Amino acid sequence: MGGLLFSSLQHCQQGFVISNELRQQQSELTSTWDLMLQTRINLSRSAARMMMDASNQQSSAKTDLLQNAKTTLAQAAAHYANFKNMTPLPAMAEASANVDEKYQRYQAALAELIQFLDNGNMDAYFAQPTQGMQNALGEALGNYARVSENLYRQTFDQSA
Ligand SMILES: c1cnc2c(c1)ccc1cccnc12
Repeated sequence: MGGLLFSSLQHCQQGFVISNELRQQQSELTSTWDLMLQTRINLSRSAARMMMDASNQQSSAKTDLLQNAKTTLAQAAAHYANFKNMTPLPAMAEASANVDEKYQRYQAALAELIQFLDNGNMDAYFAQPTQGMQNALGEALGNYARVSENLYRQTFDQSA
């Protein structure tokens, strides 16, 4: 914004300390959603290959699309672990708990789907209610985003 933003160095610096945590927290969450979606996509392209069958050598249990799924899923929980390590801010603590809930469920879901397809079991792949659990975490993360956005807005002058 521009002009008259902060009452003093104490007020500017206070707003920096909150915004710099917020930022780091949000970086971790953003990278965790992003690698869970790449994992879902990489399960999808595996399964579609599976379903074209006749196939070509090894495709299902082993070979490398599923290995890719295993890698991006194992990078998303690492970012979540960095998130979980961080100081819960008072203003963010409900949002953050609601996030862990749906995160836990969508991680587990994703991990399971990897084992279904590694077992070649396409009916279980499709039987799992994956999208409801993906969306729930989407809504929890958009709920965190909003609450971070309000906390962030209170750090500088309310008048533009
Ligand atoms: C570098 C990065 N962000 C900031 C500052 C400096 C200083 C103040 C501040 C206040 C609110 C939010 N972010 C910042």
